[PDB]
Amino acid sequence: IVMSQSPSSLAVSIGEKVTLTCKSSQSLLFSSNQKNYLAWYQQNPGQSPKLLIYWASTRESGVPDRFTGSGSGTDFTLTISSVKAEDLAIYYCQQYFRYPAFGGGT
Amino acid sequence: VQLQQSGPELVKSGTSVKLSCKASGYSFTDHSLHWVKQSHGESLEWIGYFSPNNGGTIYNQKFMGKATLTVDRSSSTAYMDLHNLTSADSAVYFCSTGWDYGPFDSWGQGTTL
Amino acid sequence: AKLETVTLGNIGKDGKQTLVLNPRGVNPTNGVASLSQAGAVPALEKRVTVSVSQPKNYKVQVKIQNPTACTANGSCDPSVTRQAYADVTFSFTQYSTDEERAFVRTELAALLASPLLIDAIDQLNPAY
Amino acid sequence: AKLETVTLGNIGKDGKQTLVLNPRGVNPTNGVASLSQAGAVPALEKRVTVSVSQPNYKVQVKIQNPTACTANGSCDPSVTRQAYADVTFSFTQYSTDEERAFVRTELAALLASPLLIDAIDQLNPA
Repeated sequence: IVMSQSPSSLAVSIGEKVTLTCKSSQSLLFSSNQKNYLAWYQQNPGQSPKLLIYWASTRESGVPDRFTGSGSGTDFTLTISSVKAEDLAIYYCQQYFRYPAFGGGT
Repeated sequence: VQLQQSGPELVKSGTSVKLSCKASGYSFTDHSLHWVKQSHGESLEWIGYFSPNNGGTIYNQKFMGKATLTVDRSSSTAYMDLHNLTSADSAVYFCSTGWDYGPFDSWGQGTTL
Repeated sequence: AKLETVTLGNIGKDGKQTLVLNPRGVNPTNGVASLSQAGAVPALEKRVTVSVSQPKNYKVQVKIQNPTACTANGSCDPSVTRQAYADVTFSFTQYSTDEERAFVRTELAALLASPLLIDAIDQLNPAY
Repeated sequence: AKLETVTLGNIGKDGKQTLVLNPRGVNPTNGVASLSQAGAVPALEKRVTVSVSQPNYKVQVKIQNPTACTANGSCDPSVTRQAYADVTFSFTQYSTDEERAFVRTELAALLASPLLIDAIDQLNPA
């Protein structure tokens, strides 16, 4: 599996409804019931990253409501609801069934 | 559940190395301890894990030669060695934990090479 | 409906675990299909059984059985301490169209995630 | 928790229906909590009864869906046929919360699997 994500850099400063797009090269409906297997991680330049969304549509406990995502068969997106002073830095994406594989940038 | 320990190992040449990850607060009964590597720059890529219920020796391709994941269950610690160090030893090697097939929950700080 | 490996996702209290379970054939005596998890020990694995009967009405029965293992002193092979069960039995009649049966199945499926049941099952507090 | 109005969304064959149901008291004889849809006719009402026992804890959920039909030469419709459903959990005394939650989620997720949506809708053995 290869996870090709939107180009490395963006250009949004403040308040803008900016969306992050991810595209896979294989179907991610591994689960028998229709549940996607993506997870979105954001890594600050200093320390280890944190988990934000799993199943591509379920938020993780202790995460603000800005981060929301929608999932299709292989064309997923992450729609942050406006950006504050510190919501920057790399936003990694990952499929996590069998052999995991990251990919992408800011 | 938290996991930590590292050590800024600065040894040179391809002799050997011993990185460790003292995980606490959880048992290896179902969980898997991944060993994702971040390299330097962009896209950290997975390096293997240790799952007692899935074999515990699943290694990523193109990393089979220089990886060895051995886990001691007595003190609940996981450590790995890299046999040859020529240019693979670049930057941080994170230590990860999670469910059997679930996402990566919490990562401790990584060693710096 | 040929038997095949079933990978249930989003299972667990936190909605993070997932389990793969594979078939183990059908019993010729009563036609009860069986599936189970590859737990490396036949006595300590979670199992599911499904069986639909024939008429004067149809009856679908699903059983879930999972044990909890323990390592008691004085022995080396872990035994079975406690055992959790689950039973389901639909009793549709002959003249029931598929829409009604699907409605029953869907309301049962979504009733096990409503705030009433996820509380009355986790903490065993009766509804009052 | 006390009984309250329960709404279910994405219900049906295509997941385009919504079922709202409200409590109808608690029977003191055997401690079953009832719920039903506001169908405007007491006989033709989808109902759900949930009851937990006290010791081997046992949890029983019973679902009844009757179907109506226009009676020939009469005005009041009668229950032609009823669809039943039953669920029986049998957790023991020492079972923790995680095991019971796992069983409940297993039954809730497996019931929407491709195997069960064919075993129940199409009535064909696995």
